[PDB]
Amino acid sequence: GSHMNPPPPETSNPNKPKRQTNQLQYLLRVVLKTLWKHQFAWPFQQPVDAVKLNLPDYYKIIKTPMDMGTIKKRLENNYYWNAQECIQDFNTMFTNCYIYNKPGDDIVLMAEALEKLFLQKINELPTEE
Ligand SMILES: Nc1cc(I)ccn1
Ligand SMILES: Nc1cc(I)ccn1
Repeated sequence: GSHMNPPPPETSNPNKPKRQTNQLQYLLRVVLKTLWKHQFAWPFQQPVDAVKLNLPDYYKIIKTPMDMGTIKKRLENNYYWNAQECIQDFNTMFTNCYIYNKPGDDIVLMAEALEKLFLQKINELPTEE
């Protein structure tokens, strides 16, 4: 990709301790699966390419970028220790959208639809065993 986009968030690091939990399995098999296939997922399936979108200020404003493509890699490549780390990544993705964009912009309506599904699924996050 372009030198004018930042490196994507970390998805590989052997020094970071890893664990499978039943909650992380739910986040991959239920939460990410549900959001990824949504009609409104596509803007969120990869990092924001600020060059291609002609948003040169995007990474001046958004200093903690996150997207579902990164989360999918982190879940599939066992990057997390716990569910809270992954829930935080989803919440960062939504708040980036809401901070950068005007309320009622199409992408905001798209993010809000995904966030409503997300909340319903996370309220049913299973008890950790
Ligand atoms: N190509 C695109 C377009 C949007 I809006 C968001 C992400 N990627
Ligand atoms: N100078 C710039 C930077 C970006 I990122 C996109 C367009 N023009």
